[PDB]
Amino acid sequence: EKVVAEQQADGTWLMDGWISIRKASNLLEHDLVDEAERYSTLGGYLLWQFGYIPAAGEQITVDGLIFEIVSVNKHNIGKVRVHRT
Amino acid sequence: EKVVAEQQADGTWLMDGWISIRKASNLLEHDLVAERYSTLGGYLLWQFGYIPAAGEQITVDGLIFEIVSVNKHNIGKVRVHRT
Repeated sequence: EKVVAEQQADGTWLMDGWISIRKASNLLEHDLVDEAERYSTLGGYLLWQFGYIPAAGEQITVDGLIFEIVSVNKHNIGKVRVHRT
Repeated sequence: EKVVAEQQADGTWLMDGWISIRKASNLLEHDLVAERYSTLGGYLLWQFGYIPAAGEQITVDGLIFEIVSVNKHNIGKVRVHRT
């Protein structure tokens, strides 16, 4: 009954950390999926990218996508902003 | 200065999550050597597949890793023993 992913008019996405990495990849039109299945959700993917629990504002750029941490909770990354470039 | 790894007489290790996976691998005599510059805390995040809670454990390759604490930035202290 709740929102996992939303896209603004300007094309930016706000996505929940528990979205599957395949769904994130599909929506962002970029294959983020690990061959060896080390991560399964967008939050898991980012935790793997950082190798620690990031703060708000930290970002990773992957193949021209910027992933900005918006919130983090006790069990996963929370809200992630994603935009190109 | 601050202690990154401690062993007890019964063979169990208490390690900081920031400890390198290289050092952990060496101390535990187990090839966890993860992406190699990885840390123990980073390794355990992807083993669990979420940020775990105090008292959770996971068994990987004949080693039991128990989360003792977790802070804002990484897994805090980890307790490791065999089998």
